[PDB]
Amino acid sequence: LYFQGETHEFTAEISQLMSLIINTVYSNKEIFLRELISNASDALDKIRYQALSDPSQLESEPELFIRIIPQKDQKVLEIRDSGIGMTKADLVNNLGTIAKSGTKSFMEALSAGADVSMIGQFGVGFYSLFLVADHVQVISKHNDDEQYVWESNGKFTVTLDETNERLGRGTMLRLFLKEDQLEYLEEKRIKEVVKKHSEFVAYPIQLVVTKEVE
Ligand SMILES: COc1ccc(CO/N=C2/C=C/C=C\[C@H]3O[C@@H]3C[C@@H](C)OC(=O)c3c(O)cc(O)cc3C2)cc1
Repeated sequence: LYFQGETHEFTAEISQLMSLIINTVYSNKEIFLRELISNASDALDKIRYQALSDPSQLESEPELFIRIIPQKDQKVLEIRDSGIGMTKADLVNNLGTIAKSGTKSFMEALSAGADVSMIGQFGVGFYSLFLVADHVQVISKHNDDEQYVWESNGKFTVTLDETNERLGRGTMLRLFLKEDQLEYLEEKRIKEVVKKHSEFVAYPIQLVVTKEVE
């Protein structure tokens, strides 16, 4: 169903090319944020749905939200949602994996100069993160599993989370931004991008800003 079956061994070189392709094809780099919000919206839909039959699934994190937390000190942009979350197996599948179907369609679409604006539907959207970031940490907690951290920059690694604060449920993406892409820690820019590709989202998109007072 996906490239290299599922397993990812001695294939760091591929991540560079996909990153190089996506960095060359997508000159408007703000679309990484649109894909994050779209991923988070889908995650919230799934837990809301399965909470209709079994409302006890919402007790881990009662509220359903998307939250963007720019960390100016650490040069990190954090995007958290309270969706269904990801087990260890789910993290390995969704993160860093390529689908032969999507890539073949993506590559072929590039050949004919066809509309590739919607990156998510080629199963390749993961590497849009590397448009703005040099490293990525994914913290996730699924009701049926413990909290795990997936991170790469590349070598993939899923580590049991024994340090970060506890998420009730859901996923947090920590983006270590490139030195030229720090514009995405600023409030104005974030609202600009969110306002663009977020009209149709049914969940609140919250922005946490720390400003000094005069
Ligand atoms: C910035 O661009 C990209 C980042 C990562 C990827 C590859 O990970 N793909 C994802 C798929 C999301 C689509 C539907 C989901 O409801 C299912 C729950 C679970 C499977 O998904 C998530 O928890 C989740 C999230 O809450 C939040 C996320 O940001 C991602 C993801 C994980 C692709 C693009």
